[PDB]
Amino acid sequence: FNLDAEAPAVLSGPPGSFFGFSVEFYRPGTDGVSVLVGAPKANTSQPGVLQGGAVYLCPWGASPTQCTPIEFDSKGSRLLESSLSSSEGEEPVEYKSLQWFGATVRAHGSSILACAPLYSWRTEKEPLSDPVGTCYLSTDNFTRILEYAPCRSDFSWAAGQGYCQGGFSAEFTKTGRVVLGGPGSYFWQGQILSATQEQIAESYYPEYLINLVQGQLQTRQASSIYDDSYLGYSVAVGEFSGDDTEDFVAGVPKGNLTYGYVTILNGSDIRSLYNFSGEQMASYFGYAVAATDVNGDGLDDLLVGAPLLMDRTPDGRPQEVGRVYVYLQHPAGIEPTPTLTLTGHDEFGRFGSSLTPLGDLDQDGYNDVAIGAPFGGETQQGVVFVFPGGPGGLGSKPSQVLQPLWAASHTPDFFGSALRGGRDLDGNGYPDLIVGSFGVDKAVVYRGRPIVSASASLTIFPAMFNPEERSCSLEGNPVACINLSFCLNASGKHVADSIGFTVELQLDWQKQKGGVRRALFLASRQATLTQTLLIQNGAREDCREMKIYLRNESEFRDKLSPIHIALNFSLDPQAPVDSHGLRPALHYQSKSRIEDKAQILLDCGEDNICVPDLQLEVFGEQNHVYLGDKNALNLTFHAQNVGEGGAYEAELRVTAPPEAEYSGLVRHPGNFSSLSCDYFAVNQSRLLVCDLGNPMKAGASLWGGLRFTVPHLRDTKKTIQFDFQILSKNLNNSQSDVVSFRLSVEAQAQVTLNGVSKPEDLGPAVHHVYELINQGPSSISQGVLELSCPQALEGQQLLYVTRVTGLNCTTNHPINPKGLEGPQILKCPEAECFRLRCELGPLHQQESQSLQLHFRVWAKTFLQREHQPFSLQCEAVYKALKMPYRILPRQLPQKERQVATAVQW
Amino acid sequence: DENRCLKANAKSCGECIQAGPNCGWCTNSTFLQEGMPTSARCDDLEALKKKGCPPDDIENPRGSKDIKKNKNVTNRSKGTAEKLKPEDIHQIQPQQLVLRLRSGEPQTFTLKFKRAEDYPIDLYYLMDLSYSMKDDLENVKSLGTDLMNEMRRITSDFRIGFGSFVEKTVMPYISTTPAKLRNPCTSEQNCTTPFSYKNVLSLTNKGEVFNELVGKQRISGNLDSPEGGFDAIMQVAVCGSLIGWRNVTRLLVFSTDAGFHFAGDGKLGGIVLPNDGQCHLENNMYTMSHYYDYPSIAHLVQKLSENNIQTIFAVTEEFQPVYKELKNLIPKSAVGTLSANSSNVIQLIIDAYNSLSSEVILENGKLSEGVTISYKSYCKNGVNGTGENGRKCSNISIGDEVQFEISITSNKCPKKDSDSFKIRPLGFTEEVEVILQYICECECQSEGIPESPKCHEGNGTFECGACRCNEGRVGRHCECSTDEVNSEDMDAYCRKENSSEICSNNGECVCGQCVCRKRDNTNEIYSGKFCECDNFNCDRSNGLICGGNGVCKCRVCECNPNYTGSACDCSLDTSTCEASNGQICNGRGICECGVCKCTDPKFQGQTCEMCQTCLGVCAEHKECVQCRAFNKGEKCTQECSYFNITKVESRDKLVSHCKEKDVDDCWFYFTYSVNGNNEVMVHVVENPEC
Ligand SMILES: *[C@@H]1O[C@H](CO)[C@@H](O[C@@H]2O[C@H](CO)[C@@H](O[C@@H]3O[C@H](CO[C@H]4O[C@H](CO)[C@@H](O)[C@H](O)[C@@H]4O[C@@H]4O[C@H](CO)[C@@H](O)[C@H](O)[C@H]4NC(C)=O)[C@@H](O)[C@H](O[C@H]4O[C@H](CO)[C@@H](O)[C@H](O)[C@@H]4O)[C@@H]3O)[C@H](O)[C@H]2NC(C)=O)[C@H](O)[C@H]1NC(C)=O
Ligand SMILES: *[C@@H]1O[C@H](CO)[C@@H](O[C@@H]2O[C@H](CO)[C@@H](O[C@@H]3O[C@H](CO)[C@@H](O)[C@H](O)[C@@H]3O)[C@H](O)[C@H]2NC(C)=O)[C@H](O)[C@H]1NC(C)=O
Ligand SMILES: *[C@@H]1O[C@H](CO)[C@@H](O[C@@H]2O[C@H](CO)[C@@H](O[C@@H]3O[C@H](CO)[C@@H](O)[C@H](O)[C@@H]3O)[C@H](O)[C@H]2NC(C)=O)[C@H](O)[C@H]1NC(C)=O
Ligand SMILES: *[C@@H]1O[C@H](CO)[C@@H](O[C@@H]2O[C@H](CO)[C@@H](O[C@@H]3O[C@H](CO)[C@@H](O)[C@H](O)[C@@H]3O)[C@H](O)[C@H]2NC(C)=O)[C@H](O)[C@H]1NC(C)=O
Ligand SMILES: *[C@@H]1O[C@H](CO)[C@@H](O[C@@H]2O[C@H](CO)[C@@H](O[C@@H]3O[C@H](CO)[C@@H](O)[C@H](O)[C@@H]3O)[C@H](O)[C@H]2NC(C)=O)[C@H](O)[C@H]1NC(C)=O
Ligand SMILES: *[C@@H]1O[C@H](CO)[C@@H](O[C@@H]2O[C@H](CO)[C@@H](O)[C@H](O)[C@H]2NC(C)=O)[C@H](O)[C@H]1NC(C)=O
Ligand SMILES: *[C@@H]1O[C@H](CO)[C@@H](O[C@@H]2O[C@H](CO)[C@@H](O)[C@H](O)[C@H]2NC(C)=O)[C@H](O)[C@H]1NC(C)=O
Ligand SMILES: *[C@@H]1O[C@H](CO)[C@@H](O[C@@H]2O[C@H](CO)[C@@H](O)[C@H](O)[C@H]2NC(C)=O)[C@H](O)[C@H]1NC(C)=O
Ligand SMILES: *[C@@H]1O[C@H](CO)[C@@H](O[C@@H]2O[C@H](CO)[C@@H](O)[C@H](O)[C@H]2NC(C)=O)[C@H](O)[C@H]1NC(C)=O
Ligand SMILES: *[C@@H]1O[C@H](CO)[C@@H](O[C@@H]2O[C@H](CO)[C@@H](O)[C@H](O)[C@H]2NC(C)=O)[C@H](O)[C@H]1NC(C)=O
Ligand SMILES: *[C@@H]1O[C@H](CO)[C@@H](O[C@@H]2O[C@H](CO)[C@@H](O)[C@H](O)[C@H]2NC(C)=O)[C@H](O)[C@H]1NC(C)=O
Ligand SMILES: *[C@@H]1O[C@H](CO)[C@@H](O[C@@H]2O[C@H](CO)[C@@H](O)[C@H](O)[C@H]2NC(C)=O)[C@H](O)[C@H]1NC(C)=O
Ligand SMILES: *[C@@H]1O[C@H](CO)[C@@H](O)[C@H](O)[C@H]1NC(C)=O
Ligand SMILES: [Ca+2]
Ligand SMILES: [Ca+2]
Ligand SMILES: [Ca+2]
Ligand SMILES: [Ca+2]
Ligand SMILES: [Ca+2]
Ligand SMILES: [Ca+2]
Ligand SMILES: [Ca+2]
Ligand SMILES: [Mg+2]
Repeated sequence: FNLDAEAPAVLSGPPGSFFGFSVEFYRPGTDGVSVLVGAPKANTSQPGVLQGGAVYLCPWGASPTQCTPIEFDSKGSRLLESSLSSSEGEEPVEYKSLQWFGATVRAHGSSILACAPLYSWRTEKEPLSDPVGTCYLSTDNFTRILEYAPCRSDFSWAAGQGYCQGGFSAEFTKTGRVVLGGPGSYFWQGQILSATQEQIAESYYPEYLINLVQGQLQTRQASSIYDDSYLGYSVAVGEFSGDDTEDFVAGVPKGNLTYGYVTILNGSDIRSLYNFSGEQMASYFGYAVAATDVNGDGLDDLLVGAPLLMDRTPDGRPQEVGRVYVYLQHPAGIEPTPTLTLTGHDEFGRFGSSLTPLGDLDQDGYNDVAIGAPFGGETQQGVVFVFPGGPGGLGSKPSQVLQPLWAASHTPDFFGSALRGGRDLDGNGYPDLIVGSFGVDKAVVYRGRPIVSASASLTIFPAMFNPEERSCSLEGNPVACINLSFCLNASGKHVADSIGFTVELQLDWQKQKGGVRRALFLASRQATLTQTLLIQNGAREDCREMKIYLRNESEFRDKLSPIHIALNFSLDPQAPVDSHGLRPALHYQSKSRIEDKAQILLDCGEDNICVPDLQLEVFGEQNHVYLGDKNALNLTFHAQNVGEGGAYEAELRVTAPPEAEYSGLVRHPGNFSSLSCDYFAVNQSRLLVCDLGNPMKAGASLWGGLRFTVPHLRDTKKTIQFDFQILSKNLNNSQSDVVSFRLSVEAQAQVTLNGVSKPEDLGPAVHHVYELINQGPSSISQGVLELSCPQALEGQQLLYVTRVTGLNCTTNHPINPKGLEGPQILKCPEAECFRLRCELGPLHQQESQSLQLHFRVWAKTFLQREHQPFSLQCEAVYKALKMPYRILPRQLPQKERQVATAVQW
Repeated sequence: DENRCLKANAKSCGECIQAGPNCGWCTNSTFLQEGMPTSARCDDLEALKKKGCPPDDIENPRGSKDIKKNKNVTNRSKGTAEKLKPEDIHQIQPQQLVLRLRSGEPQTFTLKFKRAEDYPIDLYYLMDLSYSMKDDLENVKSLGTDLMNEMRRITSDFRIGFGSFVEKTVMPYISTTPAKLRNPCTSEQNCTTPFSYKNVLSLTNKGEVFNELVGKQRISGNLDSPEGGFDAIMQVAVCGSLIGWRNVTRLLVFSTDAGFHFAGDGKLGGIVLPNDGQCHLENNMYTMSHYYDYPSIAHLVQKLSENNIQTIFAVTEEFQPVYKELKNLIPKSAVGTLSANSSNVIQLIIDAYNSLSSEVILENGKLSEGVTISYKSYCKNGVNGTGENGRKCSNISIGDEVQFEISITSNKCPKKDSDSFKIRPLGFTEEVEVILQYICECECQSEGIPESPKCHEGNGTFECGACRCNEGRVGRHCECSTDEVNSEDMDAYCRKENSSEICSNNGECVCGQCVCRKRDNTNEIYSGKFCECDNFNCDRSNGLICGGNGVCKCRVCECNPNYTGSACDCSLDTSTCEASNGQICNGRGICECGVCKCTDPKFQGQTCEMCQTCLGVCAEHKECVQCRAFNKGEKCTQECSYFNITKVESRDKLVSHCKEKDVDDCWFYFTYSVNGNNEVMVHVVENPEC
């Protein structure tokens, strides 16, 4: 938007001369800056030459009323007399007619190259018509004129570079090296030729029209299949290698069997480093090419224009939408697939025909690029799109749209035919852009203007206002006024020391829509106040203090809604004329509007002072935390305000751990049974906010009971930290002292042990079953259980243990002898015991461990004592070696159990 | 009751229909409270029935489709009357149709298409006049007579026309040297001067006349390998009259042995002017070639499609591949194999014509924003096409009927006036125009008289029985006029209780009613007369307002058809409650909020699968012998669904078997078989023991 499209400079050229075909900047800055415009069909004074074409230079002047064409050729086409003496008369060796000189105009430093491809030379020995192509090199402020005919060679006809049209597309490198690419050599295969300024001048000989230079660099020869590839159709200079040598960007329009590809070739290597292939068939990829850094990494990026791309709309109708391509270079590699693309809605847009680097137009740290749409616009006048530079990628949406001021004519304007950018014509620090319009035979240059960023911040210290007492009293009526003051700062480059601005303040803006304005400025007795303020670029923000008084009448029924204060400013429209002639501009990103709200102090006090002193005391019941258990923690907190009222939206927020979760809150206050509590997920730590009350009440003490669930969290690795605080919207002493409660987390286990006997093939079955259940939520690994009865499972043994299962267990004596099947106290110590030590590793909450011992009664042994009551007794002790928790500061579960079985007869 | 219509807060009846078609506006609004606004009048048809009161006055217009005419295409081409004239016979059944568009309602019609058995063919032959194609010219002279005879069987009306296209005259394409100009080939050979576009003859009913003209034609040549055939083809289509184009299907035969230059290839030539697609031929000669640059492929497609000229390409195997890629771009065109001397040219044309005829595609006119079209087609041998395949059917023989349902959706009522558009397939003069008359009016609004004295002398629109206050008027009567010069005693209607804040301290109070204050986080204006209700004051089930899926109404969480409870996140899904056995929450318990609440004593676990205390299955489940059979006791088959196995003296002594006492005190042996995880197999011994 910086470019001054409203008043673009216009360059006048003769009609039918195709003025504005090619426009470039030569020797910009220093002593003087001039604009060169190509005139290919331009009528020349050369004798025997018709529509030769010329280059017109226009010295920068307040008004461009004078334009002089460059005298590239001051002599007629050479005719050789020796052949002429032998023949009848004289025949043109070469034809300067329809040379289209000026079709390309390139200028580096004081050197300007003007080449017309259509120009041909007839062979002296025999007559052959071919487009060899010519050029005119100017250096040292047009000190020495040099003619370079690279495509000119002994090779003649389709086989030779005789149709080459060298200079059709010409680009200069940063060292002034000349790069001429012609699309007609080798049966129209194409040929790119490059030579240094010094080498070309030394090689060139005035006496011999056709000369050869040792060390000349050109493109390599290709096969018949490679024919009609139109190589060099569009040439550009870009650097991807990073070496001193500069790579040459030259896209083929009819290459890859009419698909079109772009090849980057290093002049010294005379080879292609990388190639880009168009996706859309008959895409004409390479019609327009450009090399510049569009994302600020310092690496040149490659842009290619395909205006022939025919895209399909939602309706399905086919239009020539076209596509613009640009690829951001990476050090690791060069990605073929285009990261970004541009699509033109305009049916037959022909957009992307001309691309020109614009340097950094917005000085945003990213270089921009202009694209030309020859048949663009509703009137088909022609348009040029300026896209904004972005670090990730260039923005798809165009930054600004330029449309020609002149009324459309039946003859196509062909706007965007030639685009030149990235060079500052007036050295104002902002790159300019010149557009070529060969159809209207004119030349348009767009100047730019500096952008200045400002910031508006309105802050009211005495916002608290009460109508009971008025600090300021007028003679007519008394109305208290709140001191209002807004600070503004301004900074920028290429701007005047004093900049005119337009400040505007509105009181009760949301009440200005047919509503009674509550607050008005005391000095002018009006709600609004517009003002001018001269602000220095380096000066500190200046805050003008004003007094706004609220009305004291029963006219307005409602005063509950807070007054609205809006400050909105803009650059003054009548900006003072500057020497540069470029008006100041304001960046869109900068905000020139600050909005503030003022609320009247209601029941603050006799002196209208609102000062709350919130007190908070919190404790935790069921403080012990059992890791792995569904721990329930009820938060007990007594909140009270010993301070004055005005602490609006009081609310107690308890920041929870990741572990803790909120279920509900119960209080004791009669007015509300359950205090409202909403979740606050945005807070980094989960925070629950319960509103104590709407308006703060001095002496209002509220005891709050909050029940919090504890979903498992073993990653805490310390006592859970719960923070309790009281928050208020009051200006001073808003919050209560923060209360941090630490809840100790210590895993505890509880293993129960229960045993019973089934009694209480010879011998009745006897079943002893000992079961251990981990009732406690904390699962404990390495549980060891020691089971032992009073028999060794032998024959003289009264009992015969068969097996034990439900937990792995090893018995000292063979558990299975052979195969799977008053009162005398028979106890382990009395006879030979059969102790078996078991081990259980995998344990979980509510897991049941049950060991079934089935020792049968040996009939023969029993028969040993015919009439004796026997009481079989088996005991068992157990323990837990360790638990899988980070901290275990509790007692490890242990216990023992006995089992008895009586026998009667 | 949450819906777009209610959210839209429709000011008038017209907005209820525009907001949602299902929503209906009751003019009477008797159910609607005076305090409640016009939004409460609008309600879903199903929702209105929920009230139990139906309003005759409420209007619910439904879009309908009508047809202006229903002509019938000739069937079997039998009799003198059938195919009497080209204009007289119409392949398309419905010439045009009329439909009504309703927002939210799709509209589809049925189009019947049947191929006409008899249809004349016009054949314009464009032949490359290059030196390599010379041999082809001699054959093309005797070709016309052979062509006529073969095409007579195909169609009783065949016309042959000859076209000769070479290349645009320029310094680069053709040798500028005057000696070469006279003859592109060598001096010994005889070659006529190159002509980019020339017409040998127009379309005629006699092939013999064509033969004589072909003979007069002289061989020519161009320096470039690609020829400017594209320029010649474009001129033929645009002129039309010159080529004597007729309603009869036109085969755009294009024969060349080289490549084709396209778009802006003039650049080397120096011509920067694109083709204008206009007729400039004079005496069968086009001399604007050095004025206009070769036209783009897309531009050529626009012309050929507009004149519905079938394009057939007859090129050699070397350039065959290139022309195949182009084929996709240009429609209603075909590519065939061409002999070195055009010996099989006649065979190609015949085969190419059959392929083009079988494929039929439908194309509609440009449609305005808010208008879309859907295609549904019917094909033989059970083949259905959708999207791109839906639009065009294939393998259509003569006399074969194919139908294509078309769905058109119109929304937002962009244009009040009727929109008329024409849709036609390529190669078919007959077309179909669908005309649509959008209706955005309200029947009640028409009945409603402006400035009605009932609503305070017209201060509020009183159409039918519905009164909508105008700006500065709130209520049914709207006799307030907002703020006045003489201050009144606040607003009694605004607060139910004077002591309480006006409108419950929730907004601005005016015109004896309450407009709730705006809230950024929730819906700005709250529901209710005294605005006491709120949309963000409800409870949160788990860090999400109303279960995260519930809709807050008057500070009350309403759950969805799958939820129940204050939290509203409690799903109605009982899938979690289920166990491997297949009984919800195992044996006993109630499935509430996806977490079984065990009821049976000492039942623990998510599905209460752990009941160690619970009495043994054999003891507790003794009803399998007393409920299914020998019915006695309580209840029944809901719990004991286990299959009974008739096994006698089974050797399964301890799964563990059980023993009990029967009515006759007889021992009963039975068990429940479980091998892995949960299993169910009952083995009750039939043989009784007493
Ligand atoms: C990005 O795009 C670029 C442009 O498309 C790519 O450039 C192209 O890359 C391909 C693949 O590398 C090249 O194809 C090869 O070209 C070789 C060129 O050699 C001939 O031409 C050079 C230069 O004039 C000449 O010095 C050679 O001597 C040779 O010319 C021969 O001259 C004699 C003289 O009597 C004549 O008789 C011969 O007829 C003539 N050549 C022939 C054989 O006809 C070829 O040598 C390569 O041929 C390969 O296969 C041959 C047969 O088996 C074999 O003999 C060769 O040794 C070789 O293996 C091959 O055709 C394109 O030429 C090149 N086009 C250009 C430069 O515009 C670029 O490569 C790509 N990016 C990449 C991947 O780098
Ligand atoms: C000229 O352009 C055509 C496409 O119009 C190229 O044909 C393409 O050939 C490649 C195989 O070489 C196919 O896959 C491609 O492979 C490369 C890796 O070699 C991969 O990086 C690409 O993403 C791509 O998948 C490709 O399918 C095929 N064309 C199509 C249908 O996409 C052709 O290679 C180009 N010129 C030549 C012959 O180099
Ligand atoms: C507008 O609405 C009013 C009120 O509904 C209509 O006046 C009459 O009011 C009576 C009593 O409410 C209606 O009787 C109703 O019958 C239904 C039958 O299901 C019953 O459910 C209701 O409880 C009630 O008893 C009566 O229908 C209605 N008049 C008529 C002719 O139906 C009034 O007619 C409506 N029209 C206008 C423009 O006022
Ligand atoms: C998509 O293809 C299916 C077939 O796979 C179509 O279903 C077909 O529907 C038609 C009626 O619309 C049925 O045609 C009927 O055939 C009987 C004789 O079998 C004839 O007496 C009737 O007069 C009628 O023509 C057809 O049987 C049925 N095919 C099956 C088995 O599904 C479906 O219609 C296609 N999509 C469309 C156009 O909706
Ligand atoms: C629609 O509203 C306009 C006002 O915007 C009405 O015009 C005038 O409105 C005022 C205030 O309502 C009328 O004054 C009234 O007079 C009666 C006694 O007759 C008094 O009781 C009310 O308190 C009030 O002061 C005034 O008559 C009326 N007409 C004039 C002179 O402008 C208008 O009547 C309403 N109807 C339409 C659309 O015409
Ligand atoms: C660019 O062109 C040069 C030719 O000067 C390529 O050849 C390199 O030349 C340098 C000396 O100037 C050698 O040291 C290198 O070894 C040559 N290339 C290599 C890598 O073998 C050069 O390759 C081209 N740019 C590069 C290096 O990529
Ligand atoms: C106007 O804008 C700047 C932007 O931040 C305000 O902040 C100053 O930023 C500059 C940047 O160099 C610092 O050097 C200053 O120290 C910042 N302000 C202060 C406190 O000095 C700046 O305050 C604004 N205008 C003023 C008050 O100078
Ligand atoms: C701040 O006040 C200025 C006062 O000029 C407002 O600028 C005017 O805005 C209106 C409405 O957009 C335009 O019609 C006028 O043309 C503007 N001023 C003129 C006459 O140049 C500005 O709109 C206010 N702030 C905002 C919201 O932009
Ligand atoms: C090329 O064309 C010329 C005519 O322009 C031919 O000359 C004719 O030759 C025939 C006999 O073959 C005579 O009957 C005609 O009278 C001649 N016409 C003229 C105008 O002289 C010439 O023979 C041709 N040469 C070829 C075939 O190479
Ligand atoms: C082909 O059928 C049409 C049906 O209308 C005939 O009428 C022509 O229709 C086109 C439609 O754009 C008009 O542009 C022509 O002016 C109409 N011609 C006349 C004189 O009716 C058309 O004539 C038929 N083909 C012919 C004979 O050209
Ligand atoms: C067209 O080309 C075909 C190529 O086959 C010619 O057919 C050959 O004709 C010669 C006689 O001229 C025979 O000896 C060959 O046997 C024929 N083909 C084969 C493969 O047998 C045909 O004659 C040519 N027609 C003309 C006159 O142009
Ligand atoms: C295109 O339709 C034709 C029929 O008009 C198909 O050809 C026959 O189709 C019938 C019915 O499916 C088969 O019983 C015949 O065997 C087919 N061949 C004959 C002898 O005509 C043709 O197959 C269809 N398209 C293709 C080839 O898939
Ligand atoms: C604010 O204004 C009051 C008068 O209303 C004045 O007494 C006081 O000094 C001012 N304070 C400032 C300007 O800081
Ligand atoms: Ca390099
Ligand atoms: Ca870059
Ligand atoms: Ca930028
Ligand atoms: Ca500048
Ligand atoms: Ca106070
Ligand atoms: Ca041939
Ligand atoms: Ca050619
Ligand atoms: Mg040819």
